[PDB]
Parts: sequence; structure tokens; C-alpha cells
Amino acid sequence: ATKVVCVLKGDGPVQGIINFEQKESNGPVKVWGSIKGLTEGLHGFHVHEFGDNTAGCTSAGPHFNPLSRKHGGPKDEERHVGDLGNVTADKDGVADVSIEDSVISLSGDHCIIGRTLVVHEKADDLGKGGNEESTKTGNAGSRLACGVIGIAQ
Amino acid sequence: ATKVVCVLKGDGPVQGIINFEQKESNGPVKVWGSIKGLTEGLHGFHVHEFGDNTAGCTSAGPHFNPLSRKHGGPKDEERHVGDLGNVTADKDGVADVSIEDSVISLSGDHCIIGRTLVVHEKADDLGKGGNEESTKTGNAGSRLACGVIGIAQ
Ligand SMILES: *[Se]c1ccccc1C(=O)NCc1ccc(OC)cc1
Ligand SMILES: COc1ccc(CNC(=O)c2ccccc2[SeH])cc1
Ligand SMILES: [Zn+2]
Ligand SMILES: [Zn+2]
Ligand SMILES: [Zn+2]
Ligand SMILES: [Zn+2]
Repeated sequence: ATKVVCVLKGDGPVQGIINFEQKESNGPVKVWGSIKGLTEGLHGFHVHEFGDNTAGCTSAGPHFNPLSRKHGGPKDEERHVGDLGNVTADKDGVADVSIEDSVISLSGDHCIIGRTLVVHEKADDLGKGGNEESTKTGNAGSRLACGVIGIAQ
Repeated sequence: ATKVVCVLKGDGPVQGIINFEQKESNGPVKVWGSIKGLTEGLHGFHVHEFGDNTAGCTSAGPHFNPLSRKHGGPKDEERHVGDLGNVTADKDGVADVSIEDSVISLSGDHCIIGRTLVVHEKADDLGKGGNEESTKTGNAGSRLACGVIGIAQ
């Protein structure tokens, strides 16, 4: 029923297209698409609070966290609304994204429309790493590509 | 309150930053910022329906028109919600944008968040141009630059 889309671009080679679809109110959201130009392995994959790309991906601010929780993985109760874990790039540098999530929404206060989707330099340790930054950012490092999340036809 | 923002980019040299602010729910929206790389004169300036940049600015679809009206100027009863008229570039190719509008909103309904702002090749005739296209697009021609309208801090 509701479809939303994000074009990921950055200052380097990373680029992608991510689609979101929600068949019903407060239903699960299907997330799918492709990202290229990545180093092989895990890359943190988050909805950030601001749809502000004025000075590139840094303008997007922290993880989208309307419920003031700590950082976690998508399968954790203790998570930011924006915590979609990691996407995994193969040896060609391509991540084929296929996620279903029950916490993000395309309506209401969990809505991600008008926020920024970010793919990160490093793996998200899903809040299980050895330090304080783990339960804020997951230690996923710099922002390789981002886009504002928009309404699709 | 509410603040939202749009980074305009395209297939060419036009680029801009547009800020929106609404102090009160369903109150007027102040629009301000700057666009560079333009030809001297009028350039149509519209909110388009979809926040979809998948294949560039064409993916944004038609003017944002939730009430199914004909194309007009921002001061007309008879307008699309997305009809913000023209920005004017100086001989230096810079439009300093300064608009106040009571039809677009950042809340309630008529909300432009997650839609696309587009600056056009030609002047918008505000529906007064004397052909059929005037009452749909205002004959403002191709899409020089666009961006998805996002939530700001
Ligand atoms: Se959801 C959300 C989040 C932030 C700002 C606005 C909205 C919203 O609900 N906008 C209305 C809307 C959303 C999606 C679609 O897609 C068919 C249409 C209208
Ligand atoms: C921080 O800015 C925000 C402004 C508005 C909202 C919530 N708005 C909506 O879901 C909505 C739904 C239907 C029609 C119009 C709108 Se604006 C969230 C954040
Ligand atoms: Zn992040
Ligand atoms: Zn987080
Ligand atoms: Zn237009
Ligand atoms: Zn129009």
C-alpha cells in the first residue's frame, strides 16, 4: 500500500537505491535494493534523525530515536527506531539488501519519511562491542552515502 | 516550530539550498535560501508529488496536487498545493529565494515533507499562458535541479 524510496549518494563511489513497502498500518516494512562501491563485509545501515543533507551526510545528525532508547540491532527490543543493522557487501563491492522490519513505519511517530538513510564505513556491532560508543552508534564509523527518504508512487 | 530543508542538485550546474520554517501548526511557511547556475529571469519553482529521485528529477512526477485543482500562481485560489511560482536569477545567475506561503504546510495535511522541490528551465506562466499546458505545468519546461524535502533540526 505505502511505498517510499531512497537514493544513496556520497563524496566517494558508494551509491545505491533502496525501496520500502508497507502493506498495512503499523504492518512490517519490506526493505530491498542494491548498494555498490563498498568494501567487502558488513556496513552499518541506519535511519538518521534529520532529512538534512545541506553539508552532506554529516547534516543528518544521530540515529532516528523518537523513543529515547540505546543503540541495538534490528532484532533487539533495546534499539533506536532507525537501527536496521548491517548490509553485507561481497567481493564485487555489492550489497543486495533484503530486510523486513517491524519497528520502522511509513506512517505515524515511527515514520521514516523525510529522514535520512545512511550506509556506514564499518560494521555496526549492534550495541555488543567493548565500549560506550557501542550503545550510541554501534562503532559503524563514517557516512559513505546517504539520501532523504521520499514518498513513492 | 517545524523546520525542513531541501538540497537542489541535477544533471547540470544548477545547485541550491532551500529552507522552510513554520512557527505554528497550519500557519504560513517561510521559504528562503539560494540557487546558483541559473539563467537571468524567471524559473518555475514547484513542489512535485513524489520524493523519488531514482532516475533523476523526472521520477518526482507532476506538481503536488492533493486537492485535484488546475495549475496557478501562489496567490490564486485555483492552484496546486505545490505551486510556488517563480524564483528570479540575477545576471549573476543567483536567485535569493524569499517566499511566504499559506497553502504548503510542514504539518497536518498539505504536508510537503518527503516530496520533491524542483527548479525549472523556463518561467512559470501561473496558468495564464493561453495553451492547455499552462493549466497543468505553466509551461516551465525541464527540471534543472531537485531534492527531497527533509526534516531539519
Ligand atoms: Se509518514 C510522515 C512522516 C513525516 C512527515 C509526513 C509524513 C506523512 O504521513 N505524510 C503523508 C503521506 C505519506 C505517504 C504517502 O504515500 C502514499 C502519502 C502521504
Ligand atoms: C518533525 O516534523 C514532522 C512533521 C510532521 C510529522 C507527522 N506528519 C504526518 O505524519 C502527516 C500525515 C498525513 C498528512 C500530513 C502529515 Se505532515 C512528523 C514530523
Ligand atoms: Zn549511522
Ligand atoms: Zn542506533
Ligand atoms: Zn515543475
Ligand atoms: Zn502546478
